[PDB]
Amino acid sequence: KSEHETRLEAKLFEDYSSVVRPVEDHREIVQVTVGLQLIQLINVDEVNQIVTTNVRLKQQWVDYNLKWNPDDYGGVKKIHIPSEKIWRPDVVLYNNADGDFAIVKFTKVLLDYTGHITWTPPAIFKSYCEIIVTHFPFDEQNCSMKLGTRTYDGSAVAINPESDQPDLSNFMESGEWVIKEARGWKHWVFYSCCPTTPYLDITYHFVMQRLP
Amino acid sequence: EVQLQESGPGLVQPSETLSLTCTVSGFSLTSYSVSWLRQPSGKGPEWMGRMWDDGGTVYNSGLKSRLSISRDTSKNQVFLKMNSLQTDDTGTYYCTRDERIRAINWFAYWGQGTLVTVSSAETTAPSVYPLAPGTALKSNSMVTLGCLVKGYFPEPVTVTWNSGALSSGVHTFPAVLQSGLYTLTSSVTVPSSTWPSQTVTCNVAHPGQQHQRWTRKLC
Amino acid sequence: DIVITQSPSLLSASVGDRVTLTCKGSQNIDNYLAWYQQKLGEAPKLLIYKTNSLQTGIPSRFSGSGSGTDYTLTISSLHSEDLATYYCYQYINGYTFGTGTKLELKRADAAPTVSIFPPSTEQLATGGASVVCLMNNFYPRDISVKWKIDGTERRDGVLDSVTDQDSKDSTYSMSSTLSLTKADYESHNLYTCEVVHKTSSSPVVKSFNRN
Amino acid sequence: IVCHTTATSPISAVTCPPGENLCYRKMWCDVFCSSRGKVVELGCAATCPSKKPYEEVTCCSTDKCNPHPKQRPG
Ligand SMILES: *[C@@H]1O[C@H](CO)[C@@H](O[C@@H]2O[C@H](CO)[C@@H](O[C@@H]3O[C@H](CO[C@H]4O[C@H](CO[C@H]5O[C@H](CO)[C@@H](O)[C@H](O)[C@@H]5O)[C@@H](O)[C@H](O[C@H]5O[C@H](CO)[C@@H](O)[C@H](O)[C@@H]5O)[C@@H]4O)[C@@H](O)[C@H](O[C@H]4O[C@H](CO)[C@@H](O)[C@H](O)[C@@H]4O[C@H]4O[C@H](CO)[C@@H](O)[C@H](O)[C@@H]4O[C@H]4O[C@H](CO)[C@@H](O)[C@H](O)[C@@H]4O)[C@@H]3O)[C@H](O)[C@H]2NC(C)=O)[C@H](O)[C@H]1NC(C)=O
Repeated sequence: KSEHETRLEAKLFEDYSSVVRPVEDHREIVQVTVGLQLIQLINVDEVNQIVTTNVRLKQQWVDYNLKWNPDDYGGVKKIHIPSEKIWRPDVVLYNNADGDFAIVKFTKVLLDYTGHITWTPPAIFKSYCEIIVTHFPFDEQNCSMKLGTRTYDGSAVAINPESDQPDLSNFMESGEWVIKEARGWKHWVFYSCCPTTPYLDITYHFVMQRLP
Repeated sequence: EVQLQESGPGLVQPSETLSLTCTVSGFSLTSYSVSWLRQPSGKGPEWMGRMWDDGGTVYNSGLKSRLSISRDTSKNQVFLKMNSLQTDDTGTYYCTRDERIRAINWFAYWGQGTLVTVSSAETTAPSVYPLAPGTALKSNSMVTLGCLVKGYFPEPVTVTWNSGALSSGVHTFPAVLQSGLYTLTSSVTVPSSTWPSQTVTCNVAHPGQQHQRWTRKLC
Repeated sequence: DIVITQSPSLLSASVGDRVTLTCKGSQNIDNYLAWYQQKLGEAPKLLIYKTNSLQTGIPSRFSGSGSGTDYTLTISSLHSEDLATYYCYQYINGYTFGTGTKLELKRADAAPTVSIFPPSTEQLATGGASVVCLMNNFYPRDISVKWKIDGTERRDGVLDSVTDQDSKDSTYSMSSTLSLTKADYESHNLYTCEVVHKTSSSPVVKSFNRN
Repeated sequence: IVCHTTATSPISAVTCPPGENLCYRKMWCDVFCSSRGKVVELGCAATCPSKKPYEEVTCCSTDKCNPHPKQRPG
């Protein structure tokens, strides 16, 4: 019922802060489950070796301050709320060819009564691709996308890949190319600023090969 | 300061509506929610529903059609109405002041309660007979005197002894059912010099029929 | 909804004892658990909320603890005015309550003050008669009453009722009433109340008759 | 030879395996360069790795000679 979901959203957000990490002790690391969903190759520049892909950047974490009791709100166990209103780990795509960080659309999130969040915002990424020179009578190229939190480091927000591979379940195949291979690898990355404090990326790559 | 009182008739006959009230003081209902709970006999408590601080309401989904909660912020009263009654809805009925954290709620305060029993039987008038001893042994600081409350319906019943100056000397006992109507006793210990000199008198009250009476000892 | 079971069901302990009540849940409760005290004929009082937050006003002898599924209330040094029923309750997934742990006090033995009262003038007019016997202030609750009409006993038409332990002195109290017709009352002469408690070898006896 | 390594987290001193007896440090700007500084990679190599115009490799043959640039060598 509308009335209960209205009240629910008000009650949840009266004393909410989107600025603080949703943790009880500030030593807790927020666990974010990350997954890249590849949807469609929408452009292929062979001169500059750039491919524009349509993706969704699927994210999952738990916000402890957004739990509720379903009996208080007519048995409602989930709501959709705008992603602008909540705290987010600020996971971004980079190694982008034209415009260094990828702009991701802010779709609504699925929230549930345990404070679980699922967010699957769409984006357009532009990879740079390396030509694979091992054996290419049939041409092959390797395109990769890095994911990581823009500001938070590994001792505040840990990103964890949901799978070893990018999700190709809603991937619309091409007429010219085929994805030979595709994996995700998580890395610990260190920067000059910060000897003691690591950062985290997940690099998804796919090798696209031309059909005969 | 923070108080709740639950009022309402002890007897309601089946296939009818039950109307309760929760008079409140110490706080405003606009800033604090108020819930309704009850404890069925030989069972645990359960939450019936809530009057929100913002005026709206929410109900136990099992009682959803029967219930309807309202309020009057000037009168500081929260109301309950519960139609289509039956024998299975026999118990004590409390209202509570709810505290919160973010979207979560819990029950902070309570009122005394109200017993509510569902049977067709007529509200019976009590009988308060006196109980006074025959022999008087010594002039000592302890002598027991009592009142016999016989044949009333329904529970509870509340006994008073010389207004309320009895205090720590009084005992009253659980009532017993003999044939569909209750019966109870109550006593008090005094100095044995008091009983002959002062007049001795108890007074009883019964909420279902509004019954009231006083009796002095004919020693 | 989450079902909750409190142990021990009934608890006996003396003053100054360190008692611990438990409250295990069928599913994870995630620390959203409260405790309240219910004395007889009084408004229930909240002791603890969110597992271990002490309510403002409540004695420091009460404390809470637990996580996940198992929770505990502790009373470190038991006072006499803590004699009540103690209910736990959960408030993240519906609102469910615990079965109840009843707290009873251990004590020194006490002997009942037995008195007897013959049926009054008012009741005799109505065509009925009730002889009552009050056994006040004793411990333990191990008491047998016996009525006698001209020396032989009468089990028929007797209704006993024992109270719950007194708040002040931890004693029980009993009252039994023999109900008779006016016909059956003065059909006999000697009316006697015979009380057996372990604070005497022989029974205590109180009685009257026509004189 | 013992080398610092960004293979682990936090950074650790590791016995560089047989054949690989140089310790190295590669640095390069990524997208975060203006806020966090250059990326820092530390490890083992047999021969000194391939520099690229944007990268900045260095090499050395002594124990713990490739620390993080905000930590002391040796
Ligand atoms: C197209 O382009 C893309 C994009 O450029 C290319 O993508 C690259 O693809 C390769 C794979 O082909 C990837 O290499 C693998 O990377 C993973 C992950 O690396 C990260 O994590 C490592 C370990 O972290 C864990 O353990 C440590 C404890 O030491 C712990 O601290 C940590 O918390 C965590 O739990 C890090 O060591 C590693 O650091 C390295 O890289 C950094 C930069 O990326 C750099 O800063 C560091 O200095 C350091 O150089 C990094 O953070 C690795 O796990 C994996 O390593 C295994 O495989 C290789 C095989 O050559 C081997 O050298 C390793 O010793 C290791 O070996 C295990 O697996 C082998 C099979 O894979 C097997 O043969 C071995 O027997 C061994 O297996 C044993 O252990 C494992 C458990 O670890 C167990 O499963 C087995 O049962 C067995 O017991 C590779 O290095 C690149 O990461 C990736 N790059 C990017 C940017 O994505 C793509 O390849 C291109 N494709 C084509 C076709 O061209």
